[PDB]
Amino acid sequence: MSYSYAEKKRIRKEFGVLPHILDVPYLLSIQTESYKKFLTVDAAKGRLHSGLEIVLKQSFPVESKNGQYELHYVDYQIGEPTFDETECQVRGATYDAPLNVKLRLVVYNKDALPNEKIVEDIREEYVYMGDIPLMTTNGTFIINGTERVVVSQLHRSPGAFFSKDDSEEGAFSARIIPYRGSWLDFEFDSKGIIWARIDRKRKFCATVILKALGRGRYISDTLKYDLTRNTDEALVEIYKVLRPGDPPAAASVKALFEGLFFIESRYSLSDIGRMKLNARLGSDKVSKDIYTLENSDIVGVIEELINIRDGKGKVDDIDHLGNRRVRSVGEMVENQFRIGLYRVEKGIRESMSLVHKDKLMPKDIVNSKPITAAIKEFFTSGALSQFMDQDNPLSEVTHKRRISALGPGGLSRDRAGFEVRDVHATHYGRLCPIETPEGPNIGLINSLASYARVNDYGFLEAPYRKVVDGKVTDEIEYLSAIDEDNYVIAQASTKLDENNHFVEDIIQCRSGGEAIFTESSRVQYMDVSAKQMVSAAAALIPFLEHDDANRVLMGANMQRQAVPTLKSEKPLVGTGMEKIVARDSGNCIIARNVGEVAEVDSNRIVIKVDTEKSQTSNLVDIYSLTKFKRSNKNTCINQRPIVNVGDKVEAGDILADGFATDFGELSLGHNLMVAFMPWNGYNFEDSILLSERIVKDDKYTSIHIEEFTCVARDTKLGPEEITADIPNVSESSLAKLDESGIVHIGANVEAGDILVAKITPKAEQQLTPEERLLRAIFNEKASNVVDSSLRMPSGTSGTVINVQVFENDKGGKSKRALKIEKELIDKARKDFDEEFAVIESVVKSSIEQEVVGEKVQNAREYYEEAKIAIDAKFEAKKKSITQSNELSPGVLKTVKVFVAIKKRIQPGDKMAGRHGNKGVVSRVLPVEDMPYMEDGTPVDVCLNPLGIPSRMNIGQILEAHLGLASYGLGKKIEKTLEKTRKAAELRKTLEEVYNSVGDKKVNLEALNDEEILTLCDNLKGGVPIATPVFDGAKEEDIKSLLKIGGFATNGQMKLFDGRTGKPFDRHVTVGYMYMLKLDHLVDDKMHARSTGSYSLVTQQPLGGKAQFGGQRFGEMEVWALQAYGAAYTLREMLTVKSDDIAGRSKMYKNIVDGKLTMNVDVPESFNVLRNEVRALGIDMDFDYSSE
Amino acid sequence: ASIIKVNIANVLHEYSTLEDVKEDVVEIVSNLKKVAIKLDTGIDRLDLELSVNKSGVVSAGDFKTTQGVEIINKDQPIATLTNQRAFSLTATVSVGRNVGILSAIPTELERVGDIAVDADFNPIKRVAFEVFDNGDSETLEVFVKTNGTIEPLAAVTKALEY
Amino acid sequence: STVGDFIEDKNNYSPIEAANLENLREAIKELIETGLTEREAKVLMMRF
Amino acid sequence: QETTRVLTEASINSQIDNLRGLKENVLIGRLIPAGTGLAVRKESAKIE
Amino acid sequence: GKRVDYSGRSVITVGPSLRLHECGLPKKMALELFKPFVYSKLRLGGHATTIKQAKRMVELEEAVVWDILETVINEHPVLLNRAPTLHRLGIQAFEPRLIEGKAIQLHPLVCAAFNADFDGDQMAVHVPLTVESQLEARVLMMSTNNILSPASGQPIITPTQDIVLGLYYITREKEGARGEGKLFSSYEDVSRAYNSGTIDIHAKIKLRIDRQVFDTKGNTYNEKGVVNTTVGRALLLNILPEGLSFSLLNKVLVKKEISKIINQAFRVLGGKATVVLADKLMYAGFKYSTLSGVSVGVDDMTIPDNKEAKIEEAEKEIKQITEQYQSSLITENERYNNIINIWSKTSDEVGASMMDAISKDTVSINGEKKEIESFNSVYMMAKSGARGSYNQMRQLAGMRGLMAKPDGTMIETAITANFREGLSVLQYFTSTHGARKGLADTALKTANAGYLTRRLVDVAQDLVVIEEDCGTDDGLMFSAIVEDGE
Amino acid sequence: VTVEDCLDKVETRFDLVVLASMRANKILKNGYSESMENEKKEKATVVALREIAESEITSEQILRNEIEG
DNA sequence: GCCGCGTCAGA
Ligand SMILES: Nc1nc2c(ncn2[C@@H]2O[C@H](COP(=O)(O)OP(=O)(O)O)[C@@H](OP(=O)(O)OP(=O)(O)O)[C@H]2O)c(=O)[nH]1
Ligand SMILES: [Mg+2]
Repeated sequence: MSYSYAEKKRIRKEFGVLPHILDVPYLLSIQTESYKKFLTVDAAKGRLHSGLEIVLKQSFPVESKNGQYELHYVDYQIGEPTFDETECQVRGATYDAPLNVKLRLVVYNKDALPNEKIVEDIREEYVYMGDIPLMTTNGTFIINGTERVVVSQLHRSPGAFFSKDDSEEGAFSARIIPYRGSWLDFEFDSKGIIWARIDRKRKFCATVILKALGRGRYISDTLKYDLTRNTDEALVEIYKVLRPGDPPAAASVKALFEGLFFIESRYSLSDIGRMKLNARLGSDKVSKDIYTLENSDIVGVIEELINIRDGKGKVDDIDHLGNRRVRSVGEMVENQFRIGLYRVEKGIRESMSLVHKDKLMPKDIVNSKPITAAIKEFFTSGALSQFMDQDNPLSEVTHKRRISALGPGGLSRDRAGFEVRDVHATHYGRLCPIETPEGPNIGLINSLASYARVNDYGFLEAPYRKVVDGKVTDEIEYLSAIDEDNYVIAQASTKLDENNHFVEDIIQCRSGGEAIFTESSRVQYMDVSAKQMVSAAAALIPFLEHDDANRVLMGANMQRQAVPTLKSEKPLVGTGMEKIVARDSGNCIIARNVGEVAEVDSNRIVIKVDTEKSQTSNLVDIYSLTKFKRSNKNTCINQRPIVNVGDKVEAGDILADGFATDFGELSLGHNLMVAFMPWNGYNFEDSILLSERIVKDDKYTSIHIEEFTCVARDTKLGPEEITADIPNVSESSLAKLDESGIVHIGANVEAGDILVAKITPKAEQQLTPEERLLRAIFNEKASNVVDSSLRMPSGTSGTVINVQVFENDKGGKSKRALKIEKELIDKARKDFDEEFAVIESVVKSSIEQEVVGEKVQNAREYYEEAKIAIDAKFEAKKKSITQSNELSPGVLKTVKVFVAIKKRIQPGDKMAGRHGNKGVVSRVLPVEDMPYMEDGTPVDVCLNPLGIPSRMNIGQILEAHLGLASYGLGKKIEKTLEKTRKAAELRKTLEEVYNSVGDKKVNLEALNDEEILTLCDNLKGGVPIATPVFDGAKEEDIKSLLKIGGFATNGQMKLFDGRTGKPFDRHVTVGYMYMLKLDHLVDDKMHARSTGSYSLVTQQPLGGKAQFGGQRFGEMEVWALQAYGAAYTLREMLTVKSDDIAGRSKMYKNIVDGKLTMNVDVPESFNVLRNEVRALGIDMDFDYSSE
Repeated sequence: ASIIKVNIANVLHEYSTLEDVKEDVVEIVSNLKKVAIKLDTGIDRLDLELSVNKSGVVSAGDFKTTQGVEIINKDQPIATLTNQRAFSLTATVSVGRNVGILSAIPTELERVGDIAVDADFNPIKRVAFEVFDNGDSETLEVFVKTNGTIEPLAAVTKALEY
Repeated sequence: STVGDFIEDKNNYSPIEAANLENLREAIKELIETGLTEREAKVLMMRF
Repeated sequence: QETTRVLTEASINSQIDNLRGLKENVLIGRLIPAGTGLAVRKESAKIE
Repeated sequence: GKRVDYSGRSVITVGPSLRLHECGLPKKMALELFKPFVYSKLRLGGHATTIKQAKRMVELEEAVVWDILETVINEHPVLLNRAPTLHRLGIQAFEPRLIEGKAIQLHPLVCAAFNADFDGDQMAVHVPLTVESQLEARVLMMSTNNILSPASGQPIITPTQDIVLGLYYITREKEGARGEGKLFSSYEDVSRAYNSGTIDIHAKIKLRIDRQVFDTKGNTYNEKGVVNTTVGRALLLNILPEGLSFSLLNKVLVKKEISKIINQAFRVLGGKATVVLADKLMYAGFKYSTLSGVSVGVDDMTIPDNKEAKIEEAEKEIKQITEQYQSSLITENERYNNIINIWSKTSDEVGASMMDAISKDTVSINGEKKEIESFNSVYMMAKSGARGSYNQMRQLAGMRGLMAKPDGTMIETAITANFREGLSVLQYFTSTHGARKGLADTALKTANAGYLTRRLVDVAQDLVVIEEDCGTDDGLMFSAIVEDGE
Repeated sequence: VTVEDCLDKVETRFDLVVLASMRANKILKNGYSESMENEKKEKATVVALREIAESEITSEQILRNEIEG
């Protein structure tokens, strides 16, 4: 029942009785969808006008100053990007698209009101506007050769919000929020007086605003309190409040008051605030299209506030999802573009002031400098923008879906506590509550749920199924958060009689958004899926319901930190969410059209597509694999093809898995037999014990790639040389170094070995007389140059997979450098030309097959089109400035070195289970020592039972029993296939193994005998089982599976100690306990330091291990030392150890000498503090007191 | 005795891709490690040369039948070739025992192409023993699972001698 | 972390740099005494 | 805390302060008047 | 801040074989920390005549260097510290022994004072250069020196988790066992019998014990006679030092009992005897626990048989209250309070029922069937007190029941679901708010405690003892602080 | 060490530490480190504690030693 | 003599 090539190769058992009403929506849709609306217009969507085009149209007309010049926008043209994303990243250039717009200017006599501009400037031209960054189909941005992801931002929606502080009774408040600009506020008072403020200022009556414009007793109390006599007086008072100590002006105040709230550019609602305000007052008379504030709107807001004080109405909830909206990265890009456009418009108005030309074209006035800088500044320095995590494919999906309220317009980390961190009732359908940072940012990540979707207004919506006449309809609809509160929704778990009618009279459902017991008749909707509430990352964990929420959150955060192994192993127990996660992430290749593989090699895939069952196409497509691609986490990424020659394939099938993917399924862990008994105190707490077979079998070995860059710069004294000709260096050390001075590719480098050699000149050596005598005795000259070669840090071992060199610009290349560059270009073009010919040769063979079928004009230009791309590829390599980059002026040359070193799990490493149980390996034991079953198979890992009782992670025990059942099922299949390997009996054995339990009915009959033999070989290690997160198989089904395996109906089994061979009293549960390794190696954490460089300002040691590191001494540690009374330890550590320059040298000499002496005259930091005080008028000095 | 060193005809490092080969160089090394070898008592160390021009799938049996060298895993395939090509490599075989991961010498490499390969010397996959009493005497039953490189009775005698 | 903390003093000899100079200076004086009775040592000190 | 206000009050008063404390000694890198430090002083007084 | 050189940060390992005063240090870290001392020793040895020559030899990691490092660090103390130094006990001094690997190893008993666990926690090591500092740290900063908490007399070196569980399992007795009623003259004879394995550890035997005992007045008297004891208690007899009565060992040996025994040994025997006894107990517990091979299984937890009937009765009561409210006879607030009380009572009854079945096992022994204490692993762990608590057992085999909202008012609907049977999506969502609120509270509270401790240190920082007697006769009146109920 | 044996002769645990430090400094300045005995025996600071435990040195005698130096 | 508005300063 696999129905797919990936499914056909291995068949995974499935569980649960819930039908799949709707398939999961695309995970990356939210990131991809926002960019398209900004850069594209769809008639069906109704997005006729692109946002960028609308922004250009709004500010295009200027009419500077009666110059007979008119600026009109005609059209926008987008230039093709110079380099593809793969080429841009290798070069380090940022993927970008040129933006061009058409401006028409009309000129004429420019007389006083006659024929000013109707007879001139009939000529118009396209003017370059700037460079716009482009988004890949994966929705990621490459900047400076670095991939980046912009997190979505959640911000309070523009509108009118009424809230009352409880400090005083009747203290209601009215707030109006604009999309941009200042927002006015109204505050009630204990006396019942009304006050109006703008953002911040002196308190004043709200009546002043009405005076400027032109059962209620509140107006009477407020009117008498204010002494304002006329609107002019009120306007002068408002101007004085806005600026203090500034004289009022007759026309100055009028322009300022209208400008603050009556300027369209200055103040706009964005069409969201106006829509909310009209709905809140329910008035259609005010124009919805105009986003500017109106006198009627302000009077209505004041009326609503008075009505709330009367007691008719309800206060709004800020925490409510409907009030909060999510802002896409493209909207931020649009805002930056608008700011740049405003600056450009101001420049154009100023630019017209100087004219020195005849029939001047409208190209000189346009300036593109302002727009490019703002967008680049936002992308490079954007707080929301950050490097995407490369640890695993799941991590990349988690980061893109993440929405952060933090950033501009966002609450500060310490500002908001105990309010936004909680989960609202509306959060169930929009944001998964089990996933959040355990750090202070906890409760702000608000990771988006898998089924969560974004409406055009930016409000998240959740799919639901309507119910008619007590009968559930199959129609699926999306409900807004505000709409959802009124309706009552029943959970999908509720059973049906097959007529879509609820059997139970009383069911648990949310009518007010809070779970309650209600009759089936009142229910109006049903949940589309059980896992809809949980996030996509949460669904991966099996037996989620059995696990505690805190432990589940800890496990979910830990799984994303998992590090990929050399061989991917599919988990025996899986929710089945892994296959969707792998397909959605672009780490695997999917065939565009149905075709039969023509040639397969581990560098590219060639496929031929049949036109009869497919739309018209070239008939040949080529897919290029990526081998050992470097990652931000320094994790090797490579793609291996699962396709075979002459293998039928269909669109959407995975030709080959790429990163952390096995057979189209994401695997971050290896299955190991696990026992649950305390051993010798090796795991007293969270410690984990490893048999060592995994270390020997390379079960947990990972490959890390390290890039080292050496650059050459021109100093004032001289230009530094990377040539490997350094005095005082032996030939054997330089023997690995090539004649060019760059280490040979593929050559193992010991720690501290020279990767590149550089010499920098020195002057005014001023050698001391003893040094002079030494030079005279040996006739030794003093070098005027010093060597600063690049060497790998100690404790690091690797081989050089790739070497990159960039030459100088504007300088003719040397024969070795110039010849090397030409040779590299020819090899890339020559390999491409032969490779391009190979594709051309395959097309020619296909034509020969179709020679009877007419190819004379059918593919005449097909070869020509391929030739143009090859020429462009040759041009692109020579299209560079000659250094492959600008290089930054003052940089002579740069070199890039890539080293890949394998890593194997060792003691002190950290392993975290999917259930959230985590441990650090304490020791490695011999295979004989590890406990074994009566069969004698060893137990790879032993776990502590006490920890499971303390934390309710009951899911892990159930998974271990399920894993044991899967292990038992595999052994029976191995016994059946060990002898008499015939398809007919194997089919019966497979029917018993899969159809014995469950209603899945895999229908293995469809698979041919040849497929059956491969499937049996694949299942030898284990039989895959898929469990729904809330639809997991019950204990009875697992017990039946254990019986089929022939194991007793319990997890525990008899075991014998290896050392004495005597069985332990009491049986011990054995489970697969699938495990993953977190990215926390102990190799980089050792941080051993004895003597290190000191901070220049404080003469104190550097920290963090960046250079020599060292451990800072805490103030609390000083308190503990004072409690101990060890003054000698405290005094010595503070002076000689840290800032005593005289003491440190003396201490080092004494330690080398071995003689005992102590000098602690003073600490340098105290002297620096006295100097800082001395600069101020206050004077601090040491003194002697005889009094 | 297991292979400790393998040199490819055209490779500079383990992380490289040969033309028209589905398997990766690291994947080829992994296939090589699982290979089981039986050696003569006095051989101690020997070098094996494999050269094939087959357009099909390369195999351990493809290894040249030199004297002394014995390959138990004929079925295991070293690599698969998509298109016809010339493939050759040299693997060094020496007698060894597992002294633990910490106490392991990396092994010197003289040729630039030489690649270090870890080897599992021990051949006994599983050992099981049981005791039956006949009355005034007992009979010891031991179940031994091996790659088949060494006959079980000889291995039992060697263990008792040690 | 901030850029100012990263900057380190490069104009001042490190203690290991200070220690090696002391051993070399002490060794030379012993050598001069071990050699000429007094005239050669005096001449070497005066000229250098 | 409140360093600026305390410094401003002290400067006008021209206060003369004996360290008389464990914290004052630590800033000057001097032995605190407690634990081993008091014992060393008492032993020194006996030696005199 | 005073960042200091000669300091190292590394991961911490269980290091059980290590002694109470001994710790495990990676060789590379030790070489870097003692590199100047190694250079001095090499110059003294004459292996290197110059500092540069010594550095070059050290760079190549010559074999002779390791032996010199071992001699230099043979009697040299080191200081281990943690990022949160809440109390002086957190910083302690241990003698380093060179070990392979980059993972630091520390004694398990010292971990409780450190308040750290092997979950990836990292520690920092500092080395004292001065002769006075190194001697002073050994005299007062040594782990052996600190046994009782500074705040309280209770010892901080007591076993915390598994070591207590193994002792509790061995101490337990069985009414019927092989070798029951056997008489053993000495501990060695009982140990030989256990090695044969014919007898049962839980079996009851009579042992004749003669040894000295120390009185409160300090008078020492000889204790002799025949006392019935469990096989495990007889095995534990060898570890106990002379001058300690066999009565303390002759009990269930629960974790509270072990701490009392340690305190009694320290008060009369002295600190050194107490440390030796603690190390012997730690060795015995690890060996016995592995032999017990206690395991945790889904079947071990048992759901109550009458739980369904209690749930139905509670639902019927809730329905009656709803019927009363619909008529308008009862106010909404009173109905809500009554429903909450009924749910709480039903949940408490369900929890009480679950404890009896798991704790009590009935077996058909010869002559009839009688109830005996259960040997279930979960009950032993909860009864032992090494890990877990009654509330966790109630939730796993009981029901979640009332769930507090962010306001903390109990939701009227309650969860009858349990972790073993799993929970509905709506019930899990209701439970999610409480866990999130607790996690948010834990992180925020950390800063307040530190700020309060800093203010207290500032107020009492200068206080110290300078004179033996003030000579004042004025003091305070002390009487029992009765709360009126106890 | 446990310092418990040293405490019987010395009182307060601070005077003992100071006396041990002075004795160790005197022994180091005595030229005891010929380098033929340091390897076979423990460091001098432990040696001073051992002498205090024997009680042969005498705390009062140690104070008299300071005047000699 | 006081209500009620305010600065600062730490979290
Ligand atoms: N396992 C263990 N041993 C302890 C314990 N307490 C003391 N010892 C051992 O007793 C010896 C006492 O050392 P000292 O410091 O000279 O005597 P002290 O304890 O009375 O001060 C130590 O010998 P050493 O010089 O450290 O080495 P060794 O002689 O034990 O080999 C130490 O190993 C303990 O709790 N557990
Ligand atoms: Mg922790």
